Amino acid sequence: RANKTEIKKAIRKLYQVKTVKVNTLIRPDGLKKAYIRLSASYDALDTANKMGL
Amino acid sequence: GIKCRNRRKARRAHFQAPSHVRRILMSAPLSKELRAKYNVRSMPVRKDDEVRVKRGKFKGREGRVTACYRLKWVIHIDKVSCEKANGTTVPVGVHTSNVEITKLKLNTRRKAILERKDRSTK
Amino acid sequence: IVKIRDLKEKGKDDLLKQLSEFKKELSQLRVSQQMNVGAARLGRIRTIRKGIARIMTVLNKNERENLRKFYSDKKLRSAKPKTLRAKLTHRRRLALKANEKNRKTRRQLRMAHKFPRRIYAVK
Amino acid sequence: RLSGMKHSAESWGTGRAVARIPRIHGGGTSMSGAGAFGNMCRGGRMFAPTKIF
Amino acid sequence: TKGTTSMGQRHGRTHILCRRCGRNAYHVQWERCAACAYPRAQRRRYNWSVKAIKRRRTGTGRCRYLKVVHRRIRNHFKTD
Amino acid sequence: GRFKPLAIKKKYAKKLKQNRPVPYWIRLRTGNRIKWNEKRRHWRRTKLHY
RNA sequence: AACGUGUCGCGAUGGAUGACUUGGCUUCCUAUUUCGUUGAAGAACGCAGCAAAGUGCGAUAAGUGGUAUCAAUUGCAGAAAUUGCCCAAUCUUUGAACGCAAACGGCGCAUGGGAGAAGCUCGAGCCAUCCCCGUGCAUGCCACAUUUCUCAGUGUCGAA
RNA sequence: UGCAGAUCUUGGUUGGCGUAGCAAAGAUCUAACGGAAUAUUUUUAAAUGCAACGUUGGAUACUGGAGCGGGGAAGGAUUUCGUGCCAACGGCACUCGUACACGAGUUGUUCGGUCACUGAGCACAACGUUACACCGUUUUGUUAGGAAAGUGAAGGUGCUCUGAAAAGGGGCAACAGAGAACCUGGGAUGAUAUUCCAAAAAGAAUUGCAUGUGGGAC
RNA sequence: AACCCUUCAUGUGAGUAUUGAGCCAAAGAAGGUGUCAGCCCAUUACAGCCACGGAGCCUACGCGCCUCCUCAAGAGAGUAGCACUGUUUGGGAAUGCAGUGUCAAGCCGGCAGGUAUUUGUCUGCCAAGGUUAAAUAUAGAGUAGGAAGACCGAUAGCGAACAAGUAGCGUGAGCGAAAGUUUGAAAAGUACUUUGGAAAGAGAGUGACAUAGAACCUGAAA
RNA sequence: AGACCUGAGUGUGGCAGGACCACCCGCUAAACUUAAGCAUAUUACUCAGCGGAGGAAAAGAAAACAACCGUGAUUCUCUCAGUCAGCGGCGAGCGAAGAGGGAUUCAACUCGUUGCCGAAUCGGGUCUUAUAUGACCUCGAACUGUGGCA
Ligand SMILES: [K+]
Ligand SMILES: [K+]
Ligand SMILES: [K+]
Ligand SMILES: [Mg+2]
Ligand SMILES: [Mg+2]
Ligand SMILES: [Mg+2]
Ligand SMILES: [Mg+2]
Ligand SMILES: [Mg+2]
Ligand SMILES: [Mg+2]
Ligand SMILES: [Mg+2]
Ligand SMILES: [Mg+2]
Ligand SMILES: [Mg+2]
Ligand SMILES: [Mg+2]
Ligand SMILES: [Mg+2]
Ligand SMILES: [Mg+2]
Ligand SMILES: [Mg+2]
Ligand SMILES: [Mg+2]
Ligand SMILES: [Mg+2]
Ligand SMILES: [Mg+2]
Ligand SMILES: [Mg+2]
Ligand SMILES: [Mg+2]
Ligand SMILES: [Mg+2]
Ligand SMILES: [Mg+2]
Ligand SMILES: [Mg+2]
Ligand SMILES: [Mg+2]
Ligand SMILES: [Mg+2]
Ligand SMILES: [Mg+2]
Ligand SMILES: [Mg+2]
Ligand SMILES: [Mg+2]
Ligand SMILES: [Mg+2]
Ligand SMILES: [Mg+2]
Ligand SMILES: [Mg+2]
Ligand SMILES: [Mg+2]
Ligand SMILES: [Mg+2]
Ligand SMILES: [Mg+2]
Ligand code: NA
Ligand code: NA
Ligand code: NA
Ligand code: NA
Ligand SMILES: [Zn+2]
Repeated sequence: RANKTEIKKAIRKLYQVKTVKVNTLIRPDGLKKAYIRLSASYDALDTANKMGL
Repeated sequence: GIKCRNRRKARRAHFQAPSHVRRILMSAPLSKELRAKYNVRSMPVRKDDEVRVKRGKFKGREGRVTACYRLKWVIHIDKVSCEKANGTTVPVGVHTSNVEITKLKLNTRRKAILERKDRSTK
Repeated sequence: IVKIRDLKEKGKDDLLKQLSEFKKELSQLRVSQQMNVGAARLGRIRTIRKGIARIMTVLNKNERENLRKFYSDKKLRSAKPKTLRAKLTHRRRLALKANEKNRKTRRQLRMAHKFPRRIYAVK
Repeated sequence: RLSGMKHSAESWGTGRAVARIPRIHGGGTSMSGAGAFGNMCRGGRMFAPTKIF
Repeated sequence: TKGTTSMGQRHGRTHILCRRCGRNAYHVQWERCAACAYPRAQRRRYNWSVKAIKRRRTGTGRCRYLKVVHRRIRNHFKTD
Repeated sequence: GRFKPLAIKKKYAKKLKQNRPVPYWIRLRTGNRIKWNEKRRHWRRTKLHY
């Protein structure tokens, strides 16, 4: 039920990053998936390792 | 009071008993020494008790109670087991009415239960 | 492992910080669940959710007693929210109350005083 | 008083090369087209049902 | 051609899912349900089908609130 | 085709998630009576429509 | 000869019979015994470490709180509570369904909050556009305006 | 409360019988590899392990653009992709599969819908009728014996009063009518793309709001 | 212990059964436990004991204190009646009711008294406004519980002893099954050797019995 | 300019709407069938349809029976009675009431009207531990009549 604007704000609060694009789709099973692109000033790999990947 | 004139009703209540009702149902007699010391005929069985089997294949065996499987109406005793095909040893269930209690595990709650069950005057 | 007895003394601000803290490990446990960590961590999920539920129970209770105290004043009984009032049934709410069902006229009062019931017995 | 008669059964009539007993409506159940309502039919009504008077 | 050939001429659909009862009985063109008569306030109930009545009556679902209020009545609304 | 309401999409999603076999550890429980799922569905045998 | 026929012993195919029964049917009795705009009955979607159906529950989601009892649950994990009863709570989208609509998870008005990476002021404060959330807003009828609200009539009278 | 028959009911079994057949849409061949499906013998080579399956190369031939080509609507809803796999199923066969199992995949300021139009039409409100609304009217400019406008022109005050004019309540109905600001390239996939690409954005654009500065006017 | 004889090996599950001794009974009651149990377990009682108990009901209309309170006329009007029409009743020259027309009396009143009319007596009541417990129903209802039965016993009994108003069928209103998981006291549910791609076969093992091997008691007929 | 009458807009506090429906109350309302045919009759003032409640509902306190040596609200039971009551192509068929023995029962009250009074009444606010059957105020409702006595 969330939209793109709230997703962008929530990611910033949880992980302290800045985004340039948010894309969303609804999967065939009913779950919503989001692609979030980070700014060039932030490393996606570094953030992923911080969360634990 | 499960027992009644309606056999269908009595059997339904027994086999659909909740867990706390099942604890009372699986009780065992006390030994002669315990009976003379507490004036109590029987007690419900709990873990870490010591029992002696009086009926069945393991007649005369003694051991410690390792489980009270209320879902299967049995108890598990150490050293009372069987060997599987591959060499694993597994416990064998025994009904609580075929054994007798030799040593009691005592705490504050158990001592209170024994006191309220005592049959003495004054 | 907060326990209900501990949470009684705390104030609203402390409870919110505790609630905000507890949600973090729940999120961290969920991401670890995708990384198929050992079942020892998977036991912590149930504990955290129970801890969260206890905090929300205390917060809701404290808010409700505040509103009841505020609206306990007379001449505000018409302004009290309906959710804070007694909910017996639809039928019982609209039924005649004790002070109305037993109303009597002046003539009835005098007649009852004149002819009271008696205990007599015979022989 | 309703036992064995809670069906909307009807006889197929003559000309279908079957007996004239009433049969069950519908399809797709393995009960469709089976005999009904008769004291000689499986799941039918018994002869002279017992009364309480 | 009234048999097998004409079966291939059936294209659209008369009914869709009903918003109130969930059955496939909502007439798309007339905008009303053949099973529960929605959007009429009352639903359908006929004494020539007691079997149909017993399929839809109280107790065939969850009784989410009725269970609670029945317990309160049995305990004569005990409270603190 | 391409078009469908979101409500219809969620109904098809639930049916897809339901089309699963019984877990193996269920069959080992005490007093178990279930052997296989009797509500398995195939798209070419029975139609949900919707 | 072979095919074919018959009898006895044994073996297949099939699921009758008997013994079992936490099911049905029928009659009788006792209650602090009878739902809902304070949103019911029904309908949909979700929730467990492994969980399809069924059961229980509702983002506090196989449960929170109280009380009695007193050590388990159990397929494997996992830990070192469970069960019965019940006061305190939570209670998603709908439905009489009631802001307006509807094969749309759509669109408003008023009011109160929240986040905010442009801009401004001196790393913080104020934050435009955009976005999120709570509450109120159907129709009809009754009573009141208790500081006695605002009106309409070539209806009946009536002063300057 | 006793069964041999009711074109009796429900299950099971049965000769016919390895029978009738499995004959429209022209058709396959060869070598190598794969596969448990071979080149299988004790009691020289042929006369004692037949028949059949997938991929690649080569040959032959068909569809013949009104196509066993490439995209959509209705309908279907995971049949899509990779890996494994042959019990049952594809009336012959399978090592193949739209079968079975386990995991994956659908990215939009500009595409379709909607925000936001009317049509053949529908029927909330209002009114009337009916023992009973679950009935009737409701686009020939248009509801209702019918008081359904809550908008605000010029003017005054200050940096917020008074009032001109406007008849005919509220909605829905077109994914082929009206309307609608984006195009190519890609080494960007196993599967999505006018939807993904980030500093030499591969790039080049068009449009909706808010702002701040430079400039013309109040 | 299977054509006959001889020799060598194998085979009896669990004592609620049998016998002999006792004991309890204000309790002999019918459920469970590896076979038939008063004394193995749970039960079987007040001729009882504890916790919680907001409102409600009951008790010299329970019991104190303060406040309050108390101790000549008339009688139901578009009503009753009558006519026509219709319906209903055992109600018959009209039992009740409805539509329209007409429409009272009360200084010798009105209604009823089961054959129509006019007149005179007698008897009983006093319409056209309202409230009211108990004794009665529950002929496909509910919430909690109890008592049971000369009833049925898996093609029977509810359609449903089971993930049953489920699977499945129909555009729809609707229709609607089959199916006892009844192996064994206990999974002790067949390790390991060997042939086979596998499925399985031949041995071995558990169990008193495997011709009790897994939808596994008994296992008929065609 | 101001009253009264009639009628609107808004605001504050409330109620109705749906479900269940075995039994109960009001309306509407068949045909198969029987008559060895069939039209009045019967099935039946029943099934189907519409509306409305409860733990029961409805009824209930004489404009009642009777014709006696008189009973005394309602409801239910046995009986009266398949009736030498009665209705009916007087065919098929249909069909009650008073009385008598019982269950229950401290069971009965009231408005309007007539006579004597005439806001003593209602709503709202404040006070008394109190939305008192109390007290005080109220250019609020009510004299086109709320209350009290016989
Ligand atoms: K299509
Ligand atoms: K025993
Ligand atoms: K009249
Ligand atoms: Mg998108
Ligand atoms: Mg029938
Ligand atoms: Mg039957
Ligand atoms: Mg035709
Ligand atoms: Mg056509
Ligand atoms: Mg059509
Ligand atoms: Mg349409
Ligand atoms: Mg579709
Ligand atoms: Mg709405
Ligand atoms: Mg026979
Ligand atoms: Mg042939
Ligand atoms: Mg042929
Ligand atoms: Mg050709
Ligand atoms: Mg050619
Ligand atoms: Mg084949
Ligand atoms: Mg598949
Ligand atoms: Mg039009
Ligand atoms: Mg177009
Ligand atoms: Mg577009
Ligand atoms: Mg593709
Ligand atoms: Mg009178
Ligand atoms: Mg009455
Ligand atoms: Mg059956
Ligand atoms: Mg067998
Ligand atoms: Mg209603
Ligand atoms: Mg009710
Ligand atoms: Mg008949
Ligand atoms: Mg006839
Ligand atoms: Mg005839
Ligand atoms: Mg009826
Ligand atoms: Mg009454
Ligand atoms: Mg009659
Ligand atoms: Na083509
Ligand atoms: Na439109
Ligand atoms: Na059946
Ligand atoms: Na005849
Ligand atoms: Zn519907």
